[PDB]
Amino acid sequence: RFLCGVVEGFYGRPWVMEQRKELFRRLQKWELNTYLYAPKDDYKHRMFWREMYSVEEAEQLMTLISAAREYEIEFIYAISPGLDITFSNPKEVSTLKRKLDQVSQFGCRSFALLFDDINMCAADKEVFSSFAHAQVSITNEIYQYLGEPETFLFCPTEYCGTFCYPNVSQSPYLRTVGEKLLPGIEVLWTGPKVVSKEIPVESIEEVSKIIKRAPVIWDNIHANDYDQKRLFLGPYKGRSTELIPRLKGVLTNPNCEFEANYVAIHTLATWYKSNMNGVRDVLYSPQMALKLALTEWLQEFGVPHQY
Amino acid sequence: RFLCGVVEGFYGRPWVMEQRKELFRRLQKWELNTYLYAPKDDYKHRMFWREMYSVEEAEQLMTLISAAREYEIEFIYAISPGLDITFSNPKEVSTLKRKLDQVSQFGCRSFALLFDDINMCAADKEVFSSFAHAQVSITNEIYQYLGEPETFLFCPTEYCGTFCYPNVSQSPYLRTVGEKLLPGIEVLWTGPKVVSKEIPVESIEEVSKIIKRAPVIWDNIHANDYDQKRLFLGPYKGRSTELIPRLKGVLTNPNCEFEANYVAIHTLATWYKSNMNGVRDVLYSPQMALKLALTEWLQEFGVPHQY
Amino acid sequence: TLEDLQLLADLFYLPYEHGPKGAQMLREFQWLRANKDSEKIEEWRSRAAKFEEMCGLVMGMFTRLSNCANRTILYDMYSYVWDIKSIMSMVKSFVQWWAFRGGLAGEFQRLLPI
Amino acid sequence: TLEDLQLLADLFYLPYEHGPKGAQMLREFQWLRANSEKIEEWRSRAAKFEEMCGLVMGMFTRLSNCANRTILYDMYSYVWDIKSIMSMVKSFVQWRGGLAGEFQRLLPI
Repeated sequence: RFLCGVVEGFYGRPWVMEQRKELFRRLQKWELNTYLYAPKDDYKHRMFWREMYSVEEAEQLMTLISAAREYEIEFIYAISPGLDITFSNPKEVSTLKRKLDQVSQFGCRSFALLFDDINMCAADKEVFSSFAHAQVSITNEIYQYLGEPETFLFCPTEYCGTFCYPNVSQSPYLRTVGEKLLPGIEVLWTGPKVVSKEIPVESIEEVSKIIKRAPVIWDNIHANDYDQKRLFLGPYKGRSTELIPRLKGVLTNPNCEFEANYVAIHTLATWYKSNMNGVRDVLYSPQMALKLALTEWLQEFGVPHQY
Repeated sequence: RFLCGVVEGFYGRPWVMEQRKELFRRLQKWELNTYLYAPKDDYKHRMFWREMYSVEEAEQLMTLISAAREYEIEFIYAISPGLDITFSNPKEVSTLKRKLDQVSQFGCRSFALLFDDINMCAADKEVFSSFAHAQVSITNEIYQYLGEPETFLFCPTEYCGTFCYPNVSQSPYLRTVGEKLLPGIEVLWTGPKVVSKEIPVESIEEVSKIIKRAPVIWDNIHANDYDQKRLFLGPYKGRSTELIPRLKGVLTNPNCEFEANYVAIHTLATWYKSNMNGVRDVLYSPQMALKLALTEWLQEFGVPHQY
Repeated sequence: TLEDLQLLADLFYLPYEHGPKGAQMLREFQWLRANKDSEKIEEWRSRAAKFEEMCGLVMGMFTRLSNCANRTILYDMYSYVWDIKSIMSMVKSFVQWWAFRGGLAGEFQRLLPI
Repeated sequence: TLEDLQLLADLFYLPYEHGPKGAQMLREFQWLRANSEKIEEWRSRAAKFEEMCGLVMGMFTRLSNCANRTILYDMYSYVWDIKSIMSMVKSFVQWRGGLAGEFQRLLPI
């Protein structure tokens, strides 16, 4: 029912396979259940999405998906074709079909299409009455091609309140997304702003009305890729436990530095467990969640681990 | 005996062992002879200089020195205690000996001490007459302790004209280095500025007179760690061939990205070879060396290599 | 090709110097920007269509480079190619015509002289 | 110790909020900055902040000697940047873009 876990979606150096396996172990341990593969600087995911994997790459992706399954974790493989795809080109759709087919042969079942941080090209202006339509048409063709996978995610260009033109409720793009996009495909949402201070319960009910469904949060609360001098070791804060019966999931995009995400993922698990069975803060305090996380963290520091 | 090669002495993600071995393959192939291990962001070189190596790290460092020796490449190991060493403290000096002892147990026979981007503490005020005396004293004690290695390098604080207080010829700091630093220890110089546009013959005559020796050039011409949007694929330029009979060596600190450094190393090899047998630009044309370096590089792009 | 690398090198040349081809394009764009009455409209669109031909060559070279057999060289420098590819789109297309940084350390630094 | 990670988490808290211990130091420092019988107060407050600046270095160095180098190596770069700044704050109390840039700079923005 609920997709709660981590999204490796930051700009910067992507985590190694050793760290990813370790993350799945922590996720299972803390009763979390999902992982979204979205590293912006892994060329095969974004910049060079058309590029197929090599024998070696295929082998580790196979080990990682195997590891993911072993720890009862949902591995969601994402691709960001948005920076240069020709939506109307049948070769571009065939490339996305071949690339996601190779990944399904690795053990992947759950996929995602991301269309964030991306003017239309003449050829697509003929064929498509808008961007929202072009993205939805390609997303729906892939979802059906992939045999309607249970877990399929869609990230809109307008993914936070601030990005909606003119506003959230009146946005023609979100209207189009909610209307024309298949009901079996999930929509990602990062709240009022990219890095939302708070995520009001009124804020997401307003979105659920235009996208005609409950969204999955892509939380950038612990994200630190936007500033070299900043690190976030604080607790999960600003998102009420009342939000859980109103969402299909929460996936936190945390700090680039893997080992600094202990509290980030710890407090989130405490938050998800404090109200996993609800009605469509009373149950959780970040102050108390922070103390519990640092207490568990502290012991780890004393355990010898060599670089 | 002239030291020509590459110094990996930049800020950023240090190179992997695989890349470092391939570098030795390239240096030998192009008739170059040296490699100075100085990654500024390798915690056990700068920041955590006191920290000894673990088995796995010792094993890796062993294989690398073995590989250098195998490709007729001199492996010079650098260490920067500058940011927080207490020069008067016998525990600090003992720590610098323990680590260089452990490093020589890995097959390393050549070493370096850098005191470059480093304000004296009370105890070094009592014990040391000046800053230049502090470094010189600890450097000479270590060199002698290490049984006077044939290749011992030292990087001064004033490593370029621009860093010299008041000037190059009248610097009390350099005066002390040239006078009190043992004649068998070499001094690194980057030229008139940190990234010198040109390195005039006259400028080196001036430095050599104060340091009482011909320096080893630490070249920052292809260094790109100061700007995220800059890359240097141009040729080794601005340093006359007339310089070779006036230096003990040339170590280029190139781009952070290993594969971009083909032209930087290729053109440096051509410049060295053009006047490898000195006297006291007619012999070298950056324009020509670039024509050859690209012709040779272009064949590498066609060779299949998976990431 | 060789002429492909010559151009590539000229765009990412030296710290105090751009390559010949790099300096050429820069000199021309500066000129196009700085330029019935007189027939010097003939030279502007001739020189502007020649530049939109040079923006098309440089970008054909970029796509070519991305299709190289050696993905190891490419994955190390393409991030730099990708940026100049974007900045030559808007250059051609032109001619055709956080926020409270540093965290606690930074906040403490604002209350310090230097 | 727990009180150390509680201090560590307070200085690298959340994007729009610094932790209590971090917020207190900044506030107390903004106070010392704005002041020159009543001298005894500033003097006692300058001496107590100086002790605060000295305890945080002590936690910083303690952390640097942790058994878990794997955790340490990921975040000590941040710790080293606030330690450099904690020191001169205390000492204060005691007291281009390339060819792409060349092109983008000539474009309307």
